[PDB]
Amino acid sequence: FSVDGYIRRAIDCGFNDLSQLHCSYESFDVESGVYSVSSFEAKPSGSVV
Amino acid sequence: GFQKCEQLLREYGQFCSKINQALHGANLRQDDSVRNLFASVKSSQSSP
Amino acid sequence: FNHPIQVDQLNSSYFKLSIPTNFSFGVTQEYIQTTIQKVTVDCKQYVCN
Amino acid sequence: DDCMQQGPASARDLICAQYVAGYKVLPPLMDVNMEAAYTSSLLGSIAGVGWTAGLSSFAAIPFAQSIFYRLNGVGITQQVLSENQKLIANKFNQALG
Amino acid sequence: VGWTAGLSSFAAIPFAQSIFYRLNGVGITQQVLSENQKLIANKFNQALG
Amino acid sequence: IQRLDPPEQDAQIDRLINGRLTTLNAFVAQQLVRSESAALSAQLAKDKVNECVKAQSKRSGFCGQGTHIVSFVVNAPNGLYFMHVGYYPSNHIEVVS
Amino acid sequence: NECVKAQSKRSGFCGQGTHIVSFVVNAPNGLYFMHVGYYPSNHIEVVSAYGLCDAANPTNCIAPVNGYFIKTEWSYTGSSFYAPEPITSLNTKYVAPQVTYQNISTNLPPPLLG
Ligand SMILES: *[C@@H]1O[C@H](CO)[C@@H](O[C@@H]2O[C@H](CO)[C@@H](O[C@@H]3O[C@H](CO)[C@@H](O)[C@H](O[C@H]4O[C@H](CO)[C@@H](O)[C@H](O)[C@@H]4O)[C@@H]3O)[C@H](O)[C@H]2NC(C)=O)[C@H](O)[C@H]1NC(C)=O
Ligand SMILES: *[C@@H]1O[C@H](CO)[C@@H](O)[C@H](O)[C@H]1NC(C)=O
Ligand SMILES: *[C@@H]1O[C@H](CO)[C@@H](O)[C@H](O)[C@H]1NC(C)=O
Repeated sequence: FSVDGYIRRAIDCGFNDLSQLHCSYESFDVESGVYSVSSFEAKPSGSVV
Repeated sequence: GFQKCEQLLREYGQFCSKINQALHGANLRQDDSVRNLFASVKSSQSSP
Repeated sequence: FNHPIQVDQLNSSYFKLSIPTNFSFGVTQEYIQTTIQKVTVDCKQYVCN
Repeated sequence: DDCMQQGPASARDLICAQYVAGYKVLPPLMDVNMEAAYTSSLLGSIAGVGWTAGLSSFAAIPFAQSIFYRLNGVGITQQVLSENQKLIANKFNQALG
Repeated sequence: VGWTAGLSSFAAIPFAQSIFYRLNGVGITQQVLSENQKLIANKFNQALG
Repeated sequence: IQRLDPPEQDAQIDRLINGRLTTLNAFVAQQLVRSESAALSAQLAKDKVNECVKAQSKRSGFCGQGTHIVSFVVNAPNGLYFMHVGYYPSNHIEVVS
Repeated sequence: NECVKAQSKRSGFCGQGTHIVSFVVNAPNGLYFMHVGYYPSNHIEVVSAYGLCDAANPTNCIAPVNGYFIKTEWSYTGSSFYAPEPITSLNTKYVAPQVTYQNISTNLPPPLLG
């Protein structure tokens, strides 16, 4: 949010791993490093009953 | 000693096992600390 | 209680010296932890699955 | 038994609480006499252990003689220590007294 | 490295030679170390063995 | 249990359980902290016996204040009590050297 | 830095006994130290002097260096191992006279033969 309140820049927190990193620090500026982020989830390709 | 509570306590997993084991370990550490310290204060030779 | 070798003091201008006549070598083994296993947690997954 | 026959020493007695709350204070690894034995034998080793090179031999020398070597080793000359032996013992005794 | 004054120079001396200096420095005379060199090496070897 | 039936009784008991579980966790965590602390501290006592009691120390401020001469150790309620006898200078004068 | 790269004079810091040499290898979560110490045995009691003075020249006195003056007349032994050897200028130092030093009038050791 700018001083005048408008949103000019944003991050989609679920887009990729780097986006997840910025959202976890609530910042567009994060330090260099190696960070753990959410795992790539496996999704069901079917069901058994 | 209330059986109704114990029934509910079981829903928290092995809670008391963790409490007992943690304190047991801490208490052993204290005995090892003492045994080690006194082994080192102990003189090999001394005058009466 | 394991008593130390007792060496008396002399009531003279001399002193009693207790001195080894034999020796051995021995190895004191010591372990010093320097690290712990490094762990990260996918908190969001851990809690909500 | 003491907490049944006599009861709590005062309000908030944390020792009698052991058998009420469900906790127990355990005794130490060593009793008093053994701990005393270790510091007693340590005392008797001071004069003859701190003296020369190596940790392997023991010189059973008088405590007083050890002190004069300890003082000489920090910059007080032997002529001074010899002249003031009674003064030194008195000052030492005041420090402990 | 353990041998003399300063941390800046390195004396590439035999291990055995270093041990005899280490022993001399703790109160074992050179006449003893010279006479018992094989005994010392054997006792050392027993300690590590 | 005397006042409530199961659907409400469980909720009230559960409050006491969570409170007491929290207390026990806090207790254990502090015993682990205090135990670790004491264990570290036991090493420090070991070093002081070897450095100050069994030897004259040349380390300023490690044993007592002033110049170390001799130390003594006795037992204390939860550890060791050190009495470090030091040499304390006074009446300094200035000379040309 | 204290035990491996140097010989330590700190009692009980490295291993037990008198430290000679230490070695280090890696361990699962740290380092494993192997401190080789010198362990004395079979101690005997002997009579020792604090120092020796020339009876004819009371201000000429010697003290042992890293060892002791023991009776056998007087001989020197290294502090960690009983092995009497002659008193020489290599195992003594000249010191100021003390009331506890012995007055030697006969078989004086070389350092006192003025
Ligand atoms: C080996 O020879 C030495 C040298 O002779 C010998 O040591 C000397 O012993 C005499 C005693 O026999 C010491 O003299 C006095 O001893 C009394 C003891 O009560 C002291 O109180 C005296 O001190 C006063 O007088 C001094 C001046 O003379 C003052 O400076 C002092 O402040 C006091 O007022 C005095 O010490 C003599 O001092 C020592 N010599 C030395 C260098 O210390 C030694 O005993 C002989 N060895 C053996 C085994 O016999
Ligand atoms: C023997 O010991 C007593 C103290 O018990 C002391 O007064 C006396 O001077 C000593 N004798 C000698 C030769 O030192
Ligand atoms: C020294 O001790 C060892 C046992 O530790 C023994 O075998 C050896 O004979 C002893 N040497 C002497 C001179 O006593």
